[PDB]
Amino acid sequence: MNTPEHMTAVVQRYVAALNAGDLDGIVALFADDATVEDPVGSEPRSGTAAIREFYANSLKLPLAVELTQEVRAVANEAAFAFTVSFEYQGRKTVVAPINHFRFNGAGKVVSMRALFGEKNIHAG
Amino acid sequence: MNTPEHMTAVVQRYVAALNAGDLDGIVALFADDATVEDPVGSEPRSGTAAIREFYANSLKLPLAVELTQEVRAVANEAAFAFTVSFEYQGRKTVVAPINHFRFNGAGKVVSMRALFGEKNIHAG
Ligand SMILES: C[C@]12CCc3c(ccc4cc(O)ccc34)[C@@H]1CCC2=O
Repeated sequence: MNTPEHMTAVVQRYVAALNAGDLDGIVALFADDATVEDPVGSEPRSGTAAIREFYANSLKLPLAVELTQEVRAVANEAAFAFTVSFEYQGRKTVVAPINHFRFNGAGKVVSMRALFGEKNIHAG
Repeated sequence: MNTPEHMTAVVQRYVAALNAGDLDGIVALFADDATVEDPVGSEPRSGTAAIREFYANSLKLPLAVELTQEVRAVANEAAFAFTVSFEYQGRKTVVAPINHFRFNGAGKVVSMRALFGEKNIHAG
């Protein structure tokens, strides 16, 4: 089993990598055969190449990312509440999802699902 | 598809029924083939009898439950952050999970998962 300390560390790294625009740092969190379903209900990207391209695209504009509550971490999974903030053509948006990671025995994320809908997207 | 509004309203009803100690009210939100997995990593309870038992056990102590952020809801799924507090023999415990619901086409919950570990529990 993964430790809750390791899984919580991974969540914090993930948030810091997004704030820094650190693409390699984000990708290095995932297993080679991971999948990302973001948002939930959308079609999953799987494998390093699709996931790296997903994140490269998610970084086109500067992001401000905050963890907004403690991480929940048990068995081999973690879930966390956060906000992502960005501005485009002078319009500020704040998206507030809850994401879920499942981790493999080597402590990499094999699965991320990002749960948020239109209700969870707000103005500056 | 379920509307986010209907899922959101169900999360609220769930929370209100736990506060009221209203067992029938909680169990009326689930499909008769629903599963509950709580804690995540434990063995999923399946079907109306096991679901009603899980809840009747939870309700042996009065619970104070409150959502602590907006509900996230999309496709046929919702996730929510909250606290549940209870007290037994002057010892008070506060737990802060993140739960996840999936809903069927009738608008009933077909799966709940409560994600939290020891680090999300505070007893004193
Ligand atoms: C199960 C639960 C989430 C976690 C939880 C509840 C009640 C008592 C608890 C006691 C614990 O030591 C740890 C977790 C819980 C809630 C009752 C309804 C619900 O969703």
